[PDB]
Amino acid sequence: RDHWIHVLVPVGFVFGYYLDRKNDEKLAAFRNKSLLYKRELKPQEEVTWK
Amino acid sequence: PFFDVQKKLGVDLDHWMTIQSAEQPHRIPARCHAFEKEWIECAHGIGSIRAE
Amino acid sequence: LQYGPLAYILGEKTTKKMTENSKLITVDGNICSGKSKLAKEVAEKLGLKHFPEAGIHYADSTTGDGKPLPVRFSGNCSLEKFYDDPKSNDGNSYRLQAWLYASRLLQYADALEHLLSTGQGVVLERSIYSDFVFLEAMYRQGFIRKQCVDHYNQVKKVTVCEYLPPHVVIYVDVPVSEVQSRIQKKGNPHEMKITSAYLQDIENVYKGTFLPEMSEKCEVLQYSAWEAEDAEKVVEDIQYLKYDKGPWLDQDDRKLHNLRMLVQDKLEVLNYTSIPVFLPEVTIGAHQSDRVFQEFTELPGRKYRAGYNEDVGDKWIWLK
Amino acid sequence: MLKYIIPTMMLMPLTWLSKNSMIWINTTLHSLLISLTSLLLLNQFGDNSLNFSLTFFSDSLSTPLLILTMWLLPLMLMASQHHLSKENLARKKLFISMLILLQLFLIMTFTATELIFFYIMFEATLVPTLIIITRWGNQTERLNAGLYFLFYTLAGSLPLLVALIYIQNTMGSLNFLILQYWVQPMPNSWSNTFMWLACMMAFMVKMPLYGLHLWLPKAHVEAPIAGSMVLAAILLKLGGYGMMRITLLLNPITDFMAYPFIMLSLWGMIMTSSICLRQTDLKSLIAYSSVSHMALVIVAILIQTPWSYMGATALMIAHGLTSSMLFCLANSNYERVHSRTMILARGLQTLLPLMAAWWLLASLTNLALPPSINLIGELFVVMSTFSWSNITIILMGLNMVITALYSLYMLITTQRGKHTHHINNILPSFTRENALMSLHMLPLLLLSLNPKIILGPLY
Amino acid sequence: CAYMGLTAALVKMGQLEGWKVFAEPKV
Amino acid sequence: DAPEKNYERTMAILQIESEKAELRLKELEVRRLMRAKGDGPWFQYPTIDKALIDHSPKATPDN
Amino acid sequence: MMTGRQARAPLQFLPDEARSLPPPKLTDPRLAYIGFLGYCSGLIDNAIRRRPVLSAGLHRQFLYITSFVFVGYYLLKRQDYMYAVRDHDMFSYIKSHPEDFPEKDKKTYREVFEEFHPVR
Amino acid sequence: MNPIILIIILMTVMLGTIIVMISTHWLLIWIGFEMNMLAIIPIMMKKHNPRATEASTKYFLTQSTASMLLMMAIIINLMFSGQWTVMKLFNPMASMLMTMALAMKLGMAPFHFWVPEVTQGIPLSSGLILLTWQKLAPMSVLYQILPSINLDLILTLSILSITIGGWGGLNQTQLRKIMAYSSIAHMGWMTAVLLYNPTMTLLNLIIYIIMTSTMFTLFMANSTTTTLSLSHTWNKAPIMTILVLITLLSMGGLPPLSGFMPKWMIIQEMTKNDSIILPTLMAITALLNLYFYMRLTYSTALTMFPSTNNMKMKWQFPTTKRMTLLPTMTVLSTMLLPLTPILSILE
Amino acid sequence: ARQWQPDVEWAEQYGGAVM
Ligand SMILES: CCCCCCCCCCCCCCCCCC(=O)OC[C@H](COP(=O)([O-])OC[C@H](O)COP(=O)([O-])OC[C@H](COC(=O)CCCCCCCCCCCCCCCCC)OC(=O)CCCCCCCCCCCCCCCCC)OC(=O)CCCCCCCCCCCCCCCCC
Ligand SMILES: CCCCCCCCCCCCCCCCCC(=O)OC[C@H](COP(=O)(O)OCCN)OC(=O)CCCCCCCCCCCCCCCCC
Ligand SMILES: C=C(C)[C@H]1Cc2c(ccc3c2O[C@H]2COc4cc(OC)c(OC)cc4[C@@H]2C3=O)O1
Ligand SMILES: Nc1ncnc2c1ncn2[C@@H]1O[C@H](COP(=O)(O)O)[C@@H](O)[C@H]1O
Repeated sequence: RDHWIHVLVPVGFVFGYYLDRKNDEKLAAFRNKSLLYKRELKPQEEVTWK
Repeated sequence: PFFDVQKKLGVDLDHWMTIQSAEQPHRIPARCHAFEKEWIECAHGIGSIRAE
Repeated sequence: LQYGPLAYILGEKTTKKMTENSKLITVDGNICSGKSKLAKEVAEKLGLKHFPEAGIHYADSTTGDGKPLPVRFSGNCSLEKFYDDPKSNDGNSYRLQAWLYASRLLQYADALEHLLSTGQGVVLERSIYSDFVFLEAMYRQGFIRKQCVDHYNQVKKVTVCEYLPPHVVIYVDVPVSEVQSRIQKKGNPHEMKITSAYLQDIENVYKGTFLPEMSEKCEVLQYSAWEAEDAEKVVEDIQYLKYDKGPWLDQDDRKLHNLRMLVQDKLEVLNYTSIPVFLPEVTIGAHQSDRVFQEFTELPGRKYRAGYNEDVGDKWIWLK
Repeated sequence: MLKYIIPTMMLMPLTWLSKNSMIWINTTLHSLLISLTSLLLLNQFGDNSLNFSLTFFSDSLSTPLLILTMWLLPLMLMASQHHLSKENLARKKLFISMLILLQLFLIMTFTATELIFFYIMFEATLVPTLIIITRWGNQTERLNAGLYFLFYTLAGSLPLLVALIYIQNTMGSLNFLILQYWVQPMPNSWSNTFMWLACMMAFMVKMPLYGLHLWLPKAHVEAPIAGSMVLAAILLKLGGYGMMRITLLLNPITDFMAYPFIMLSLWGMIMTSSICLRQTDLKSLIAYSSVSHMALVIVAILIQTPWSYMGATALMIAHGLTSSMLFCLANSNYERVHSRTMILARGLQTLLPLMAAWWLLASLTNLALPPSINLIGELFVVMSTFSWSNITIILMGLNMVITALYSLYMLITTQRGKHTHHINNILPSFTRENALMSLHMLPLLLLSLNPKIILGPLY
Repeated sequence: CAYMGLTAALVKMGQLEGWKVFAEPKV
Repeated sequence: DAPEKNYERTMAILQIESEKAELRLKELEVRRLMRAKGDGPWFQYPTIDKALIDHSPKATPDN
Repeated sequence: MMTGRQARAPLQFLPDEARSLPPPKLTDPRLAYIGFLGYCSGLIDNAIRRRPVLSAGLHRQFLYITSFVFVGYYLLKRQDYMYAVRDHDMFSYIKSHPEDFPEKDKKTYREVFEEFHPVR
Repeated sequence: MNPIILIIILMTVMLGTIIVMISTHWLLIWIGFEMNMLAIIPIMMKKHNPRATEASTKYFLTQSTASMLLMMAIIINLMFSGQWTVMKLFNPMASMLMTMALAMKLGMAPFHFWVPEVTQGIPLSSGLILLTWQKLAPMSVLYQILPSINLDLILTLSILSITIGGWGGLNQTQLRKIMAYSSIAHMGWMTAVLLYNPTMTLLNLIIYIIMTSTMFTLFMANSTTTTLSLSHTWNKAPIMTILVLITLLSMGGLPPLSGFMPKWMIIQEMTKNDSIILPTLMAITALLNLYFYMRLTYSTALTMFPSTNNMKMKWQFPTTKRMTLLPTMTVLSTMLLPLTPILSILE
Repeated sequence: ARQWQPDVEWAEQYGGAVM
């Protein structure tokens, strides 16, 4: 690409955002297990959040 | 650090002059062979804190 | 490195190449002694490598493309402006003298490196043992201050002890009348401004200090001008010398190995040329030092290490 | 927070692989994109803070300081690019790298979940700032400031380090989230008194405190413009942020340990404001104004009411923007007259009318003209300190006279009167300089419309 | 007048609250 | 992020950090008791190996 | 502290029981930081010998990154092993001494009296 | 010196350190120290000048007195225990004499009075060997006798070393003496945490060896032995001033550098043991050595200097000196703090 | 107008034996 330097920070954003989602799965020990938002799962659904 | 090379390689570099109860030439006992043997067999494996 | 301690371990000794022809022969004389051909004549009778006399740009001739760098990069000093105004305001006298002494130290390191690495003897012109013969002849003329002489003696004390004196010193007797005659017949308008007391002080520090101290650590051969016209008698005197003075006799492989490790490290040779003594004749300010360094980086072939410059046509740098 | 740290780090290959004429444009563009990205931190809640991971979190205290930090980098790149034009390209990239590294340290200083990671990043911010101030400060004469930095290290950050390791051994954690629920009352004892001084004096020097402000009209003077911008805008506010975190653990001993230092600030803002009436150096005048405004933040944190924390964080954001703009105006005259003397170049409204409009607006925000958030922070701190003691309004209001007095004097001396005759290099305003003044002032004016995003976690 | 008095106060409060300077190793 | 996501992520963070803080205090207490008593696998400073003793009949009987 | 533990089988960098522990992934952020230290080492190596820093010796920078990742992988395995041994000894010591770690009774805040200190 | 003989003598230095590290009998400990001293004496006399002969004589006398005190300690151990195991001692008099003798071998105060002189008289590579490799063997013996070490003696020696290493380097313009007082201060930092946690002692030893090796390798790469010759480095190689900057900032203990790593952990291991005043004043004294480091890099490394014209000759030649492990050691001496829990591999 | 740097007077304070 002739403008390959203008994608260092934006891909560096998205990858960073990617890792944030990657950490959320490591903090899902109380997904649908709190005393405030516990509920039965709707049909065609495996998790309450991702 | 005590890098225990002698036990890792299984060689006897200087364990022999270490105590009086070890194998001496011509089976010569030390004067306190029995006492040192008793104290070594007491303090073996229990650590120095429990040994004191 | 190409040469190092591993080569000394693996068998590269320098007494394996130390023949009778391995002589460091130094030819010395006044400003127009005409010895410039005589040294070359020795280099066509003994089979030795002639080194010309180190000017301002000898370091430029050793590095890069060999071409002389501009005077703001190399030297920052002028011989001809010294000939015009020897008592100048900008301090060109001792700055030129110190640059020439560092050039001679680099040339003498080159001479010992070539001698110890090839076994071929080297003929020099006015080596590091005969540079102060200008300096005191400047200082007897009041061209420089006393602090310049003290700075020069400190630099010489920390640099000349590390080396070996030459095997032979060849001195040429050309008096001040014949020097001035050859100056007027030469045709350089800057060189025709050289005075008589300066040349006489050059000759007095020759005949009274340089040769009476080199007549112990080596063997002097003092010729007049017309008998130095014949190279054959000079070479005949050289080839029948019984070398028995000086520290060349107690040179084993270890001492010459340490000397060869010294002379091949050019920054270690030039280590104490710029000693931390802030003398105004040689002190460059911080902003001018930064400016000339950033301009020397922009010179082609000088930005990186020598095998690492795409502008001059170095290939395969990514695999180096 | 890792969607902000990684673009800030990707500004390093962006600044070292950029073409030589493009390194300001690229870093300014991508740092403005990071500052636009920085608004995703406004996902705050009325009960819970925004808790990203085990390492990073953001309540409504850290979020506006993060947005101001990520906004300050493009402005510093604009402000510092003129006087680095004759600089070496590699040294210019080293300057930009130290700015990027300072932003990198700050944006994970404010989000530090645990307090010793806060300490590491907090004392990590000093090193690129030190190198920026002493390598690009245009003159360095620091014979008295070396001993003062030794005093900062002795009386400040090292007792904080020993105190935080002590809390790590006692409580078992230094997570601020855990310390919200495992906080024990810190009773009256001499051990707890030295504990309070260890937890507070580092942040007291960082604010700065009156009597401890000796570094700040030196370090602001001997610095480049980007260094003065980041000192006034962010690096003072680390002390206030750290006080608002560490005063959770210091209850209830704070309720009688605050009384000396409150006096040191309540009288101190009377003095330093008065000091601004006798300043020959304009940059020193803005420095003593920064001391005179951070004294109120010290008082508002030490009295620990809700209105005082709301006013203190609003005053921190507002004073960051305002004093950064004041240093940029001081530089926009220093780049022309080549001297910081405030009586040298006078009558500049005759020559630069739009720049004098920017001087007028920055002065009116400096003297807390309502409804600006300078006044909102000032006013809420004054209300809370009236609830603390009804006499302090005098020491508030008298300050609010003198704060007006040097604000317009700085306007009247530099911009009004007769122009200086022998100065003829006064160029018209470059579009860069006016853009810098507008990117300071227009966010500061837009925050008057919606101030609720800069009033902290207990709005 | 300053450092000697502050040090003597520190030694007094080390007597009071039990501050150990050559503390015995426990963990 | 949803308030559910932030809320439950906060609860998981708090579980991990409370477990780590309790484990740090237990680590301190375990090291204190093992240094005091010497009956654990830590602070086992060595003594003499009793396999070095010569149990042969010696030159004299009384030993 | 734990020197009586690794004295029965001395001079073992990774013991046999260390193979019961999960090894670090190759995308371990600690190991990625070690590879970044290798890249910094390659850049400093080209800087101190006046080479083009980002250009010269790409094979050399590749061996710097490779060698630091290679050493750091086993260093992280030993690190994880020693913290696992620390927790194993801790838990086995608590289990073998129930008298020293009493289950202290958990009181809710309805019985706990805390002194209220008003901010006024 | 013949390079084969140099290899043999350096292998004998290493062999003496190994014999001290691996042996179970006190006589072999003493033999390893004798071998180490006898082998290191020619490394100091490599250049054959009277300063190296003075330095080697002073080093010989200090290490010989220390070796005789070590053998007297071993002999009193034999009186009161009838055996020879390198373990805890069985008499407080043997404990005091062996702590004194190892303090003389390390150069800790009040026996510090040879370390600035000897390091000044010997070359930079032999000073590197003295300040890094010669610390390994007595720290090993102190690591193995710590059940018998008197706490008051080791803490008195430690804080005396830290104060004297702090207030001795404020006056110094010679780089080798700055490194020597830094050595004395770091040995105080290693031995004060010895009876609390010896793993942090090993951590401080390894981080110190890395930073000291970085500093002496930069000194050999620039051929600078004084402050003022170090100031003339930016006009020759600008990166070397950056590296001595970051490494001297690391040796004083700045965060977030790696040399902040040990001593912070040391404070972290001294407040567990309820010692608050001692690591406090200990790091107060470390602020003084950090403070003259910041004078010695602010006043005389950052802001660029008057140079000399002969330096413009030295622009035309690159460094052919073998800068062995210098980028690796410079990265490790600065950027290692994010890997601070690596210390568990030293347990 | 430019940046200050050490002169000879500043530099000679670090050239003696002791500081
Ligand atoms: C989110 C959307 C929001 C939309 C609404 C906008 C909200 C506020 C935005 C910012 C407002 C100020 C903008 C202009 C000032 C800065 C530039 C300047 O000096 O230009 C002079 C220049 C006119 O002068 P010139 O003759 O051409 O050349 C200059 C002269 O040589 C020399 O100059 P000069 O001496 O002849 O004249 C200077 C004069 C000097 O006049 C003064 O100094 C008098 C001002 C103080 C006393 C009067 C106001 C007291 C407070 C009451 C009013 C506020 C509350 C009202 C609400 C109801 C009651 C509570 O200043 C003015 O006339 C400025 C008028 C506005 C002043 C606002 C208050 C500033 C005082 C300090 C802070 C006070 C508290 C905070 C106020 C916050 C308001 C929201 O203006 C322009 O060329 C306009 C440029 C474009 C302006 C765009 C504004 C919006 C920017 C935001 C962008 C993002 C959102 C998108 C919205 C876009 C809308 C188009
Ligand atoms: C628990 C403990 C177990 C054991 C752990 C391991 C401990 C490691 C301690 C390392 C001590 C290294 C001492 C120095 C190296 C030994 C040999 C030597 O001196 O080599 C230098 C050599 C001398 O050559 P020469 O010709 O005399 O130089 C004069 C200049 N014309 O050549 C030169 O002068 C060339 C210039 C560069 C030399 C750099 C040498 C760096 C060596 C240190 C590497 C870092 C330490 C290892 C990693 C950490 C280990 C703790
Ligand atoms: C001469 C030496 C050894 C040191 C001391 C010193 C410098 C360089 C720069 C400065 C300095 O003194 C400090 C004093 O106090 C602060 C406090 C600061 O923050 C707390 C702060 O932040 C940038 C800056 C400053 C001074 C500052 O600019 O080198
Ligand atoms: N102080 C000095 N005065 C004049 N010439 C000098 C001085 N120092 C060195 N030289 C050199 O000596 C040369 C004279 O030798 P020649 O080659 O015989 O002309 C001059 O051309 C200079 O290059």
